[PDB]
Amino acid sequence: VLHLTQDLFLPFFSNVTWFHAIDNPVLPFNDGVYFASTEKSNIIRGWIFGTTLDSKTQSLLIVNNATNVFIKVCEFQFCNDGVYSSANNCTFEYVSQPFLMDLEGKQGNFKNLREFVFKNIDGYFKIYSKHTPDFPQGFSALEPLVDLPIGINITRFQTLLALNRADYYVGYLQPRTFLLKYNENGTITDAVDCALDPLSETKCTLKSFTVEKGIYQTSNFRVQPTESIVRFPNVTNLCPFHEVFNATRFASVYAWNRTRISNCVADYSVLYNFAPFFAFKCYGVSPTKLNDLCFTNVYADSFVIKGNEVSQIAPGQTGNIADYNYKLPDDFTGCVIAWNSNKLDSKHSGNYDYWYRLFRKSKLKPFERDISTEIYQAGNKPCKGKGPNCYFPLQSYGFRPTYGVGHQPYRVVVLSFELLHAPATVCGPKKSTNLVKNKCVNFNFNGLTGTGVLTKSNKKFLPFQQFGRDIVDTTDAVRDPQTLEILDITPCSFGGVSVITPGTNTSNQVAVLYQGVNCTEVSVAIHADQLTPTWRVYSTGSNVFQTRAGCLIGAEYVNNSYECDIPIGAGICASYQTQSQSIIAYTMSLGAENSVAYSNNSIAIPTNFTISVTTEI
Amino acid sequence: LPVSMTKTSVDCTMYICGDSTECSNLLLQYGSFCTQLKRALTGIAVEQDKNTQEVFAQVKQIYKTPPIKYFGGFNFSQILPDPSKPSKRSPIEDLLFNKVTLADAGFIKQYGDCLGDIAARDLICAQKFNGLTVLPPLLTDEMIAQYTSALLAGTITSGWTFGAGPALQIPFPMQMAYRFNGIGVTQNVLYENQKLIANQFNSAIGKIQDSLFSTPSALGKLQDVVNHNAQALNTLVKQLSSKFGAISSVLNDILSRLDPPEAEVQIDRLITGRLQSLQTYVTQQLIRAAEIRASANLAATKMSECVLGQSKRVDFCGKGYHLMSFPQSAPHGVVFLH
Amino acid sequence: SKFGAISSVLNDILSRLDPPEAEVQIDRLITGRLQSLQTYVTQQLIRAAEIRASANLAATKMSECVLGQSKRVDFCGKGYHLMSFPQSAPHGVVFLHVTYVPAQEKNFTTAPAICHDGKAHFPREGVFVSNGTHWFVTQRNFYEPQIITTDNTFVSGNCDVVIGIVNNTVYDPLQLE
Amino acid sequence: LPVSMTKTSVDCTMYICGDSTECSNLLLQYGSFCTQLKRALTGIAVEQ
Amino acid sequence: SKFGAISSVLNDILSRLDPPEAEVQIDRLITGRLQSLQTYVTQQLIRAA
Ligand SMILES: *[C@@H]1O[C@H](CO)[C@@H](O[C@@H]2O[C@H](CO)[C@@H](O)[C@H](O)[C@@H]2O)[C@H](O)[C@H]1NC(C)=O
Ligand SMILES: *[C@@H]1O[C@H](CO)[C@@H](O[C@@H]2O[C@H](CO)[C@@H](O)[C@H](O)[C@@H]2O)[C@H](O)[C@H]1NC(C)=O
Ligand SMILES: *[C@@H]1O[C@H](CO)[C@@H](O[C@@H]2O[C@H](CO)[C@@H](O)[C@H](O)[C@@H]2O)[C@H](O)[C@H]1NC(C)=O
Ligand SMILES: *[C@@H]1O[C@H](CO)[C@@H](O[C@@H]2O[C@H](CO)[C@@H](O)[C@H](O)[C@@H]2O)[C@H](O)[C@H]1NC(C)=O
Ligand SMILES: *[C@@H]1O[C@H](CO)[C@@H](O[C@@H]2O[C@H](CO)[C@@H](O)[C@H](O)[C@@H]2O)[C@H](O)[C@H]1NC(C)=O
Ligand SMILES: *[C@@H]1O[C@H](CO)[C@@H](O)[C@H](O)[C@H]1NC(C)=O
Ligand SMILES: *[C@@H]1O[C@H](CO)[C@@H](O)[C@H](O)[C@H]1NC(C)=O
Ligand SMILES: *[C@@H]1O[C@H](CO)[C@@H](O)[C@H](O)[C@H]1NC(C)=O
Ligand SMILES: *[C@@H]1O[C@H](CO)[C@@H](O)[C@H](O)[C@H]1NC(C)=O
Ligand SMILES: *[C@@H]1O[C@H](CO)[C@@H](O)[C@H](O)[C@H]1NC(C)=O
Ligand SMILES: *[C@@H]1O[C@H](CO)[C@@H](O)[C@H](O)[C@H]1NC(C)=O
Ligand SMILES: *[C@@H]1O[C@H](CO)[C@@H](O)[C@H](O)[C@H]1NC(C)=O
Ligand SMILES: *[C@@H]1O[C@H](CO)[C@@H](O)[C@H](O)[C@H]1NC(C)=O
Ligand SMILES: *[C@@H]1O[C@H](CO)[C@@H](O)[C@H](O)[C@H]1NC(C)=O
Ligand SMILES: *[C@@H]1O[C@H](CO)[C@@H](O)[C@H](O)[C@H]1NC(C)=O
Repeated sequence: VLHLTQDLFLPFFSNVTWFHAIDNPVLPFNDGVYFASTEKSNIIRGWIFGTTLDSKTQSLLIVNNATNVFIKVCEFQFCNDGVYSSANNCTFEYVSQPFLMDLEGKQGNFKNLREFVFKNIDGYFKIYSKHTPDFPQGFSALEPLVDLPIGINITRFQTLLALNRADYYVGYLQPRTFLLKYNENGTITDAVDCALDPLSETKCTLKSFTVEKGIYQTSNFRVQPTESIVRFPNVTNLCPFHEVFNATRFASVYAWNRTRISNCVADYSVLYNFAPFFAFKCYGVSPTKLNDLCFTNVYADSFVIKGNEVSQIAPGQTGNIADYNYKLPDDFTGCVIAWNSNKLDSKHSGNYDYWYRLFRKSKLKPFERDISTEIYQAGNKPCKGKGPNCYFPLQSYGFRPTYGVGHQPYRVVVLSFELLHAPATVCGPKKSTNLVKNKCVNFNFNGLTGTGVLTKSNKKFLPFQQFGRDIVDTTDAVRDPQTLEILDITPCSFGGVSVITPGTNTSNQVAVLYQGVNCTEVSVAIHADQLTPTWRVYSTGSNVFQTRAGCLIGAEYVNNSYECDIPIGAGICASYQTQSQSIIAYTMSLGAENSVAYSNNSIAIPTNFTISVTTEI
Repeated sequence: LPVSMTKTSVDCTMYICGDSTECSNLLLQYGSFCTQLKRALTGIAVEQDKNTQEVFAQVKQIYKTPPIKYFGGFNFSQILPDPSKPSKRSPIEDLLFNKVTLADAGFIKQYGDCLGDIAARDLICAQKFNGLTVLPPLLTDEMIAQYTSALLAGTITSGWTFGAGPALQIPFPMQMAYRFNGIGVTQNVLYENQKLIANQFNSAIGKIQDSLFSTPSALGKLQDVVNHNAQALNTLVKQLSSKFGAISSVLNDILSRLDPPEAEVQIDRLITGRLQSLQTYVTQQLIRAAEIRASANLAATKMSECVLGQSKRVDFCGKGYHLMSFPQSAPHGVVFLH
Repeated sequence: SKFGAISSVLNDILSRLDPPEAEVQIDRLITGRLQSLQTYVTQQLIRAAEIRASANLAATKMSECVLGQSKRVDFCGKGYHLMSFPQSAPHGVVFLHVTYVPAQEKNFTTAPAICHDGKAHFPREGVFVSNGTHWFVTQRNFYEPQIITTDNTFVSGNCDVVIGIVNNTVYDPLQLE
Repeated sequence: LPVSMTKTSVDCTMYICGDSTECSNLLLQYGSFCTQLKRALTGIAVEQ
Repeated sequence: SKFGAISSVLNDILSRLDPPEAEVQIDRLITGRLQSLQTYVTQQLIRAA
């Protein structure tokens, strides 16, 4: 099998930082560490891990000796050289066979290379080792050693040394797709990286080791943005949220006081401070990443209400309050806030100030107030008054400093947002950058986050206009919120990479084509290192060609004409032709040019014949 | 007769999740679902190229018309290439190329003027905005005319021998006499009414140009192809702004307003919906490609039989008794003059 | 493939959640696996139609070329068709078309009609050809030089209306005997 | 030899939502998944 | 066919459940009834050729 894996691996031909030993610096840890060491008998003992290497964060030790290992998850303090001096919160010890196996054929020339790789995916620290008796380039597998659930925030990677009277090869793994050739016995014999060369990416896609002659469409390129420009509204006014949240007479649910929040910058850290959160359930918006939003209008209704009616208030609920006092819209784009207020709605001897409704002729439609004093009719009597068969619509929301959890004066204020296609007046606190033109840059126009090349536009943008689209309803021109100018929005760069290659049984050279983009654009960006493709094909200057079907790099243009071999596009074909061999680009030859000799009285009639047998399938 | 349609290279992740890492990761959970889509589109493109090759590249050697043009009094200047025109196309070719309008040329490298559109960006730029491209045909509209000219020059100087073996020349009056003899009327009638037959040929050739010029749309069959291929791509992109059950059509806004699990539920609704709308387009394209390949096989057969020889089967190469046929190139099609 | 659920193994996902919550899970796994099968069936239908078209063409080619001689050009091979033989192959058939292809050709001379005495003579079949000094008759697809005779030519005309006409004499086997 | 078949003119709104305004509104959120169906049926009829 | 919902008739679904709760089930029935139609159309398109 040629089983292809998307897994954490060390890059091929990557840069291993070679050290020497005759002081043991700390190495950062991120997504695994590869380790190698070529030594005579032993000069390296083991590896310590953890964070900050102190008696405050849990650590690990893989310290080894002659006969075993010493795996333990501990919180050692320090040694500065008996490799630790603290064992307080240190459990999960482990003992197994020693990590090092050394064999010599009656000579020290068998310098075995000891490879090690680790990873901490969802904890579950895995160790892999193998001993093979500058740096050798033969493939050697790495048999897994031990796999146990470490589950600690591993951030810093270190190593030990030995005592005595050309090693330390450290690599760093990243998530890269690999393809491994499994031998018939179950071992692995060859491996290719899928982020190294165009040819490696091609064979990776077809999951094979031999690529027939032809052109293979593999991936798509895109010009990654240089900077990220954000344009948020000129003013920097903090919202009056402070006034809303700490008034002293929050109106009850029957008459839900609705306030207006507009023309302000919305920073909700003050909301977090002014809230001993006891019920911050949110539906339309989430409270964590809330300051990255540009709201057009904000509605701030507040009403003090019971503990269980805090659970009652939600988009599309039911109850004496949710149906007759405050019904939220089913498609509610906004959230509610509730924290306990037993110091302002409570006093000695009682307090019956607040009111609520349990008697309405019909359901209260979402976002509506029905403040009125009309006695509910029961039976058929026109009675207007209080008592039996004549019920007063409103009842008292009695509050005292002594209730249970579900009967306390919970202070509730709701926030309603309109995050739709409209000129937003309320955004989050950010630093508005400047404007860069003719350059792919992430843009954040009043909450319209996207990537695109900006420019000047000769549009006739009306005073009330903000946006512009197509019949496809995709935003095309967005008025600069500050410079009041029209700014077109392109999809930066999006294309497709196709690799022209002869058979790998013949040669291994490749040529790269960037589909539907002209090379003056990509030649600038490749020099500035902004392409999504990391594979970097050579460009000598003789090998650039502007085809009508894209733009080709790595092949030369020869004006001769031949039968097409590798069809590229727009009447262009490339082929591997002897110089002593390279890749050239030529134009198709339709056929051997021939001319007939028509005359007024000339005929040619055949004198002989041949018999031919063809085939059809 | 239509012969081919536009080649398209729709891209999964760009169409479905605009540069969003979370949406790409969640798409990866559906397995090899759109690798099938990419393979199908590649097959469609290769099929289109093969269709045009089969129809047009019927001759291995390109011939050239004699420098003088006097074929027994027959007037042919309306079908052979015009040297003065830069494109080297006959007047009938020019009318055909001017009476068909292509929504997307493809061989434009438009990328770069979309910013300079000044006016609202057009449908081509709009489709380029969200990950859909159109690839250019391998055989340009210029070498198709060269193949057609070779076929035309082979017919009027060598008869039908160039279609079977070597090209043997023979005077046009005698070739026409043999074609007369093939339908059951002797050759002496042609050798008597040579002037009348030449005059009638010239009159018919002249009036076909006026018939094609004055008619509102005699090229409807070719235009329907581009109309359908455009009105499918338009509805593919106009469906990038449907909520599908979520709270908004903007992935950034969904993922700039909400955190982990809720972002998850709404992103998933949108992924399922936009993976359908994409899967429906491929099936329609496959059926249309089958239709176009059948129409191209018919055109290849008609070319081989009527052009490179004389056919006896009735009502195949035009109404009446068959004598000749002349090919003319048209955008995404071929035109026969029986 | 998980299709957006806890796990892809049914016996595994059930024991790790309660039935209806795990059902919300099992229903998602089902609504998936069904789409895969639907796509498979549709693609198989399309390929089946494309294969049936070729099967019909092969049947027509067998009947036409194998069971007789065809006059359609380039149908049964390149050249003038003579015969063909079938051979069976896995999931298909192979035809062996035998065709007749002309060979070495020589430009001679030609003329529409020969005017012996005020009358245009025309070949019954074939062409009038001249070595360069003498006039003859022949076939089309093979050069065999035949002495001009009253049985190889028919007469209709008046020797004043055909262009390219030439002068020579036509012989007859009747006046001699 | 068959020459043609039956011309059908199905309609999504009545089929999936029996005279229900709410179901019609919910169907409206799916975009143009009805116009394509109607166009396909019309093409089939004209072809017959 | 219920398609995973509680009832197969869109008349009690809107008499059992308030609009939002009914919508949950109404969306189940609508996706299911939008497929059957797609399958019908695709088979007819294939059969026409
Ligand atoms: C809800 O209660 C708020 C606080 O009283 C009101 O907001 C403020 O009210 C003061 C009153 O002095 C104004 O000076 C201030 O400008 C702001 O409006 C708010 O109006 C009220 N809303 C409703 C609907 O009752
Ligand atoms: C017609 O063409 C035949 C081949 O296509 C000729 O046959 C050849 O004959 C020579 C000897 O004469 C052989 O050496 C050769 O292998 C082949 O059989 C044939 O002679 C030729 N006839 C004429 C009249 O040109
Ligand atoms: C063959 O037919 C052509 C028609 O396209 C003739 O061309 C015409 O030329 C006249 C002037 O001579 C123009 O006024 C007219 O518009 C057209 O271009 C051409 O002369 C004719 N030649 C022969 C030899 O018959
Ligand atoms: C004209 O055609 C004649 C065929 O009959 C050729 O004449 C031949 O000449 C030989 C002697 O040279 C005679 O013996 C023989 O009977 C035959 O007539 C003659 O070559 C040919 N002329 C040319 C120019 O091709
Ligand atoms: C073939 O021979 C004829 C005589 O047998 C020629 O007819 C002659 O034509 C001339 C004028 O060209 C007359 O003056 C004469 O009386 C006789 O009719 C005929 O021209 C000739 N044709 C060719 C093509 O040589
Ligand atoms: C990595 O190594 C290769 C050559 O050994 C080359 O890309 C470069 O010199 C190195 N990069 C560094 C040291 O940043
Ligand atoms: C290595 O350390 C372990 C743990 O104390 C011990 O059991 C073992 O005997 C040691 N091996 C030696 C000292 O060779
Ligand atoms: C030891 O550390 C672990 C790691 O979080 C912690 O859960 C545990 O409570 C600690 N033991 C103590 C504090 O006794
Ligand atoms: C540290 O490890 C624990 C173990 O599960 C994990 O829950 C926690 O998220 C990790 N720390 C960070 C910052 O993710
Ligand atoms: C109201 O504002 C004052 C300002 O000093 C602040 O101290 C107080 O905490 C606010 N009220 C509430 C309930 O947070
Ligand atoms: C916004 O601020 C910028 C930078 O100071 C200024 O150039 C621009 O004129 C302002 N726009 C408006 C509408 O006030
Ligand atoms: C690519 O080529 C040139 C130089 O960049 C220019 O015409 C334009 O940018 C591109 N071509 C077109 C036709 O847009
Ligand atoms: C050779 O190629 C160059 C461009 O590469 C072209 O300008 C020139 O005309 C060609 N010469 C011939 C004889 O084709
Ligand atoms: C054929 O004859 C015509 C009319 O006599 C003449 O114009 C033309 O040049 C001739 N062609 C050749 C090739 O002799
Ligand atoms: C006959 O002669 C002409 C004169 O150039 C020549 O072009 C033609 O090829 C010849 N035909 C043959 C040799 O069959």
